[PDB]
Amino acid sequence: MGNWATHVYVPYEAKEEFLDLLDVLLPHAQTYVPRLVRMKVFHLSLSQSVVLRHHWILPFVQALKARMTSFHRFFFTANQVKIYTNQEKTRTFIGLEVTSGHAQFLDLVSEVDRVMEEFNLTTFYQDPSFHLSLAWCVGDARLQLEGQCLQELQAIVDGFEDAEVLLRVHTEQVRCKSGNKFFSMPLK
Ligand SMILES: Nc1ncnc2c1ncn2[C@@H]1O[C@H](COP(=O)(O)O)[C@@H](O)[C@H]1O
Ligand SMILES: [Cl-]
Repeated sequence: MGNWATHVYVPYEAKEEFLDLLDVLLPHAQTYVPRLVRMKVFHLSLSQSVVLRHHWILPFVQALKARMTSFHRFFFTANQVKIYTNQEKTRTFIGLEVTSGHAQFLDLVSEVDRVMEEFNLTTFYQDPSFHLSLAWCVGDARLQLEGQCLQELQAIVDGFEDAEVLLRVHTEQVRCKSGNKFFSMPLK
C-alpha cells in the first residue's frame, strides 16, 4: 500500500495572539520577499521527513507513543528569528529558533531517533536547530531575508509582550504525520 511520508513533530498551538503577530511579521518580511507564504500549521520538527512502508505506520506510531508517554512536558522559548533553507536550497523558511528548552528537545529527539533506527529511518540532524517555521518560499531567499529584514523582524518579535506565546511555550503532545494521517500522543 505504498510508502508514506512520515514526520514527527511537536504541534504548536497557533492562538489568535500568535496569528496576529504573524499578521505584522509576515507583511514586513513580504516587503523583502513578497512570495513568502504563511504556514498553515505550525510545528517544531523532531525528525526528518522520511518515507515509511505502509504496514509499519501503525507500529511506528505505537513505538513513538510508548516513548512519548513517559517523556515529561516542558517549557521552551522560541523568539529568535532565523532563516532556514532545506538541504537543496529550493525552499527558504522564516522560523523562530528555540533557545531555552533546546536541551529538552534534544532529549525528545533522542527518543524519536531510537524509533527511527528501529524502523531503519534516518535520524535527525546532528546539529539540530529546533524552530517553528512561520512562512516559506520557493528558492533560496537568504540574501533578501538575512541582514536588514531579519533585524527588523527580530525587533518586532522583541517588542511583543505575551510571554506565553513565544517565551514560555509548554509542550503538550507529539504528533506523527504519515501521508494524510495524523497521530497524536500526549507527553507525561
Ligand atoms: N539545523 C537544522 N535543524 C533543523 N532543521 C533545519 C536545520 N537546518 C535547516 N533546516 C531545515 O529547515 C527546514 C524547515 O524546517 P521544518 O519547518 O521543521 O520543516 C527543513 O527543510 C530543514 O532541512
Ligand atoms: Cl518575491
